[PDB]
Amino acid sequence: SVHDSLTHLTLEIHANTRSDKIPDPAIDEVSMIIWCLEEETFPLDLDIAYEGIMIVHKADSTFPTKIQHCINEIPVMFYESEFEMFEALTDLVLLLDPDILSG
Amino acid sequence: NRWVEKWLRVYLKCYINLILFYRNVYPPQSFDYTTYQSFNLPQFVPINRHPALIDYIEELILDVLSKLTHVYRFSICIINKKNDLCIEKYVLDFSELQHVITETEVFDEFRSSLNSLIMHLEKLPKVNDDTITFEAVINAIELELGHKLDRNRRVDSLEEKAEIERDSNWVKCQIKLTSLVGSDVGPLIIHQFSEKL
Amino acid sequence: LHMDALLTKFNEDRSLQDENLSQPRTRVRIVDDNLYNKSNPFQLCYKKRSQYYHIYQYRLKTFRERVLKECDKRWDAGFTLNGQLVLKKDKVLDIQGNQPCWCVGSIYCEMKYKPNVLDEVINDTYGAPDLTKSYTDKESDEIMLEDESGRVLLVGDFIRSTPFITGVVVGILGMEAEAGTFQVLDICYPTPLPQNPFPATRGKIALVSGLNLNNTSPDRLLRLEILREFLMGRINNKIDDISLIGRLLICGNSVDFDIKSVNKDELMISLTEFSKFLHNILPSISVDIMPGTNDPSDKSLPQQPFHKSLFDKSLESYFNGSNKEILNLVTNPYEFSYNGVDVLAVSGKNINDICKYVIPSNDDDIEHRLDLMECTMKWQNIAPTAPDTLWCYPYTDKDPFVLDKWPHVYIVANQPYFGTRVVEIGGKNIKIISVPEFSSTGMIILLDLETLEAETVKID
Repeated sequence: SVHDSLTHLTLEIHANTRSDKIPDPAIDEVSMIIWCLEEETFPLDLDIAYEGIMIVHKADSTFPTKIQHCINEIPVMFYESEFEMFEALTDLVLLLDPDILSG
Repeated sequence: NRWVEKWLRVYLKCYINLILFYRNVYPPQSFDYTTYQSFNLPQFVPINRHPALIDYIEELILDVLSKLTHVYRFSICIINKKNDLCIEKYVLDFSELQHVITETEVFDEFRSSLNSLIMHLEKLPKVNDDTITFEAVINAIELELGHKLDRNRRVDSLEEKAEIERDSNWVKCQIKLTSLVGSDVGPLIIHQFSEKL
Repeated sequence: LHMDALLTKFNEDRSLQDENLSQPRTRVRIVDDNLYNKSNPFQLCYKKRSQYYHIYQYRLKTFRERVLKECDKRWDAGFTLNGQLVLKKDKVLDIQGNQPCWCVGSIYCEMKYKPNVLDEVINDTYGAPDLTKSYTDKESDEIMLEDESGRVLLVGDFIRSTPFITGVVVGILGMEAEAGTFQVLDICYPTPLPQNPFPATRGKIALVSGLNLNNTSPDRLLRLEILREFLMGRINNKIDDISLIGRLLICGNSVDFDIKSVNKDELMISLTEFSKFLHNILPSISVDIMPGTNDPSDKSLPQQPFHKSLFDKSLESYFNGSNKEILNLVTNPYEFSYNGVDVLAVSGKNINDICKYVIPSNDDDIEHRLDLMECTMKWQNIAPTAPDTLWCYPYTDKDPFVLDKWPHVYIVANQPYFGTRVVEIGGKNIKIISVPEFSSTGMIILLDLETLEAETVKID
């Protein structure tokens, strides 16, 4: 009935490398942002689906629909650059306000 | 001894298998009609599929073939356990054994002998389970077992151990006779006999 | 009546005529013209020996071109619907509107694997994970059309009463109703292949499969001897009707063992047991040997013939290369031109592997196998399941399993039951025949060459 635990959150990151060079944060860019929320501890039951996938796309008119139809379970949001993706991730973190970050 | 060893081996194997099957000494469900038991058998005979009985009969036949140089008679006894009395006696003669070709002819002779044995066994009444067991008796010409351990038999390989365990596994001991057809081939001159009551 | 009465009525009334034994009746001559002509299609080089993707691409391109030609021949311009006009679309993402359209694209379904084969393979991998978790972790039953640009849920009623397997190219034409789900009104199939003309004295062919001569089943040898005596004209005694069987066709499964635990002795014994039967049947009726899935040959579909060895030394007179019409060892698939009649025979590994899966749609009976065979004949693809049936490097730029000429009779073996079906596709005529095993219910199929009528012969 009352909250007696801590919220939990995780995140994964995929980056495109060049012939399996162990992608480095100095020259390799991020392409996908996958996060999951533990629905067991989370309170207030908001409309967030406890999951989300963010994919960058410079915009050709078929990739977003293809990914949406391939997923068909979790809503996917697209952005035009990595800075917008980071801003959206920060906004999501501020909206949910998790007390624990994992990885 | 070059090729008659395997032929006599498979003949004794089929003999023991048919004797054990047709006399209900073991459950028939444990037997299966086959043709290969590590050796090409001349007929679809019912061979058991139990490990202990397998190497039991294997060692028995090996000892018999090793002692064949002095054995002239091999008998398989069938006795009851409630009373140590011989009920059936199946004799296999080895008169001179024609000791020191056309394997198909040897297989045909063995098949004829096994068919005669099956025909003879089919006329006997049904035998019940529950301790109707079997034994083994042999008759040699001139030999003495059970006395090779007078020097502690210091072993060095597997052949000496096998010889010792074979010479030490024997103990000395002391109606309607029905003859059957044997093997009239040159190298394998074998005769067959049988006893009842 | 008793058996004695029938014996006294039959044996005493024996004619004992026509058995001259000096001027015997000659068997009807039946020659397979495909023996030495050219272009053995399924004959590959074992020394030559992933290429699966390369094959997939060529197959998809050929199928797409054929489907496009069929659409041009059927859905050509001016083929208006009831109220709306019909249109064409190049990409799968282009069909979005209240108008009907026709498009080409592959079909994608679930096609789950059977649980029996799952544990059967699991028991021989030395520490594999629970494959049952791979199917149960996911939340299934839906048919979609992929055209390299997207997927659309093909909801409808005409798809329900039709069998499908992933990888088939279909040119269905429909129209969306309320979402990204395209309906279906008609279903298109690729263009019909050219078929040789049926020829206008005539003999029959005996087809037998599923012998499975093993060292444990003795009833198989008795049935084999009975079949050898009946084909020799000694049992039926009607030489006027038995002499019409020109040759016998062994489709597969002559020797059955478990390759896990076998030695050279058992295989040699089984081959010599077969060799006898062969030596008794050869000088009376020709024979056509075909391998199978449990035969000592390759496990893939295009199996080479067994060998020149693995038979008795007394058969060396037949393996001299000159007497080929008497005994012919051929690959697993073959298109025999028996006196101008083109018949295709397969060991049945394709249908058995297709049935080895569990598809959660399309609503093991005789009708199901017949429908699967009809679909295989229509799709012009003998092997629908590539990795389970086909092996690496099957061909270069020209797959043999894709049908190029429709035959007259499609013969499949190694099936539990027997049946026949005459299908009409594009004005053509194909007769599918299901050959059962000879071990259990050892029926003999007699196929005529004058009217394509198949008869059965039971042996107990």
